[PDB]
Amino acid sequence: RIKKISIEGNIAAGKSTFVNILKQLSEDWEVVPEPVARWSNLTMEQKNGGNVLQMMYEKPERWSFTFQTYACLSRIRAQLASLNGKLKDAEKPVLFFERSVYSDRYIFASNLYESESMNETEWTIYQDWHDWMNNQLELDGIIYLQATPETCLHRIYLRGRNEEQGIPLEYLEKLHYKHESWLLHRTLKTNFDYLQEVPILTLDVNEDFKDKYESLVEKVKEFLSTL
Amino acid sequence: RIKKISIEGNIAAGKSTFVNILKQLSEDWEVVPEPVARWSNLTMEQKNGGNVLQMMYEKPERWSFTFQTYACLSRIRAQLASLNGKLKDAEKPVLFFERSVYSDRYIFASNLYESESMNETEWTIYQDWHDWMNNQFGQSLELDGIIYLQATPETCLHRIYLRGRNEEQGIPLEYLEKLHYKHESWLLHRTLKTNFDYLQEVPILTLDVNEDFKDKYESLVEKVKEFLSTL
Ligand SMILES: CCCc1sc(-c2ccc(OC)c(OCCF)c2)nc1[C@@H](C)Sc1nc(N)cc(N)n1
Ligand SMILES: CCCc1sc(-c2ccc(OC)c(OCCF)c2)nc1[C@@H](C)Sc1nc(N)cc(N)n1
Ligand SMILES: O=c1ccn([C@@H]2O[C@H](COP(=O)(O)OP(=O)(O)O)[C@@H](O)[C@H]2O)c(=O)[nH]1
Ligand SMILES: O=c1ccn([C@@H]2O[C@H](COP(=O)(O)OP(=O)(O)O)[C@@H](O)[C@H]2O)c(=O)[nH]1
Repeated sequence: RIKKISIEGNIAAGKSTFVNILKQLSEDWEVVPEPVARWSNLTMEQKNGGNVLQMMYEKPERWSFTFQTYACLSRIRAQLASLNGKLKDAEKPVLFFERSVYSDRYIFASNLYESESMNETEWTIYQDWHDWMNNQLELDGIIYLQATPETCLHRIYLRGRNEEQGIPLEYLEKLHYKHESWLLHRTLKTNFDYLQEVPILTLDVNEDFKDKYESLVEKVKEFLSTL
Repeated sequence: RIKKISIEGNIAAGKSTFVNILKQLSEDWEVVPEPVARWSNLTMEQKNGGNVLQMMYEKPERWSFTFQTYACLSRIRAQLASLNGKLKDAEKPVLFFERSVYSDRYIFASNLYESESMNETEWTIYQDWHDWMNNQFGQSLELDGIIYLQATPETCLHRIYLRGRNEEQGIPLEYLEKLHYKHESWLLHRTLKTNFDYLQEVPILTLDVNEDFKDKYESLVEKVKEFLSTL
């Protein structure tokens, strides 16, 4: 009954700006934020999330498996809980996930394996881990907030985490092409077949929508009407 | 309907041997060997296990978190596969688990932590994941019982050489004494304060297996059978 839509995009591309605006326009809409975004700050998960992230910055090749695995759990935990304990007696139910378990694996984990930050056994253990848990949160559509690396880079400054001032354009750039293929070009191979058929919607967020978000919202309601 | 009984011991207790002995004595009686033993011998799980098992040996403070999470994840899946594809239509089906999710954590992973092969953050993550893989997926796995095969750490080392796996040949001693200690701390004194409420209610057949039992096991099985009727 509840619709499940993933908001997807690059770092600082506006996913969080979009979801904060969407939550407020309808009684019947709620968002599940990125737990990785909360770790950039505190309870068990917050400290654990705190440390693993920082360790990742110093030495990705040592910490990527651990962080990719714990990120995904934290997200799966956090989404499941919204289903089974929210949008409780609203009429036209929609949940907006900030990124997904397909992001975790097929953008993020993948990229780390391609940067040799995960060795083969870690990558293959992570996929088996990910494959088995899944078929036991499944999406009704995906919204792609599409931005260039340059836009994202500035935005990283705008909010001003220091580790991202660090984050370089070449890192943005490869995260950027991994989105086009799954989502825009539609040709990244994946182990979850229905996501070749999952309805997708793409929005340009280069322009500052902070004070001009009706054109985007209109396309979102439009999008939801066909599902 | 299928009762689940964990065989817990230290390394080279004779578990594999004994579960294998029990398994031939009844058609109501099936076994789930431990994923790790299998790796210590193929599938994508073996291929992964042999690799991470081999690295675990080679640099344990890099690979302990990885190893533990995969070994436990893999146990759950075997115990599920068995507890779906075995023993329907048995009048009194019994499933004997070669080790359990609880030895994965409170004995091996805990030990790896305490021996500094995992930092706090890894051990806190593991523990979080553990509660959660078990809650979400591992509900059908609560144990009706545990059979503790208790041998002395020395009996155990004596036993390690005979099995004679190349990789295992260099396993130290003081390890065993720490494991036994946790195995005794866990399965005799019950000082170990599990987070799993129901482990305090599950009874424990403690069996002394310091005497060789491979051709002379009838009293061992008799004890199981009376324990089994008490469940
Ligand atoms: C955003 C802050 C968390 C970090 S830190 C990080 C990173 C840090 C330092 C790095 O090199 C020294 C690095 O690249 C190593 C090889 F590229 C990645 N990537 C990331 C994410 C892009 S990985 C990630 N995985 C997820 N599953 C989810 C998510 N939101 N982010
Ligand atoms: C015997 C093959 C599996 C291995 S390899 C291993 C190990 C080997 C060498 C080590 O130091 C060089 C080592 O570090 C011990 C530090 F306390 C562990 N421990 C073990 C187990 C005791 S860890 C384990 N955890 C499980 N959950 C299951 C299982 N069968 N084994
Ligand atoms: O239309 C926008 C979208 C974002 N931002 C700013 O860009 C930064 C990063 O955006 P966000 O936190 O949404 O990034 P994401 O959630 O995509 O990582 C934040 O400081 C926002 O306030 C902005 O000024 N205008
Ligand atoms: O009563 C016994 C118990 C064990 N063993 C031998 O000791 C080693 C330990 O066996 P096992 O692999 O069954 O122990 P586990 O590690 O599975 O607890 C094996 O070579 C067995 O053949 C034996 O000869 N008599």
